[PDB]
Amino acid sequence: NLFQFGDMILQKTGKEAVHSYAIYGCYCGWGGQGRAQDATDRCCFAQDCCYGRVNDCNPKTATYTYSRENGDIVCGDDDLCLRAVCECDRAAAICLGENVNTYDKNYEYYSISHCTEESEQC
Amino acid sequence: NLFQFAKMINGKLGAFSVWNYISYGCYCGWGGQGTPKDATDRCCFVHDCCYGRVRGCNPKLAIYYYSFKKGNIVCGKNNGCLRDICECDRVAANCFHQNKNTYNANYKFLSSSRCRQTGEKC
Repeated sequence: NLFQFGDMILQKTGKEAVHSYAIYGCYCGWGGQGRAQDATDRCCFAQDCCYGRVNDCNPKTATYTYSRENGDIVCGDDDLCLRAVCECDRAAAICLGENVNTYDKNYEYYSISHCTEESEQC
Repeated sequence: NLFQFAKMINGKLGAFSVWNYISYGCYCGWGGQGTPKDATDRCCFVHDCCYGRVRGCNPKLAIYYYSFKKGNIVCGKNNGCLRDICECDRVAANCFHQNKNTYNANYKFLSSSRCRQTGEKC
């Protein structure tokens, strides 16, 4: 669920998702159209496509089992919906952390007045 | 998609309105666990249930068609999953507008510890 994805983001990036990634770019925040603006935004587009493959799992409210042990994110579900949602979040938090040095605050709250380029395709 | 949902919210409640719904209660924007905290949160919970019933398309990425006619949101020209997604958004934006009077700024940016697991069903 998104509370759990927020915990993964905190662990890999040190940021609180509701004040940063939740409003970023065309794909991390409230966009879903336009071009992904940078590497961070491209991580979020890949996560959006990931959620798109497990739509029936209702990724927003799917509370899965995961643990951070030894600095790693490990998804423990056997249940394929829960596990896949967790792997989508895990991969996105890893990607975001790999690109935190290009995080640009100009893309916070940017979606509503930009993001009209031809959209990325999953 | 979320870009369009944001425009419905802003067009119904007033500019900047969508930033109030980024993280509110247990279900608005972020979260996804627990009992809805009030009527606005309940609108968001119903919106997730609505999105959960959509099949074949990704609610964050699907671009539907809508317009404002004399200030009211009107979904139109939508087929299949696009129709359902637009309607989910239309109803939620209207529900936020209906319950704007009781929006409680102390429910913004809740942590998962405020939204304990309950039996809340769609």
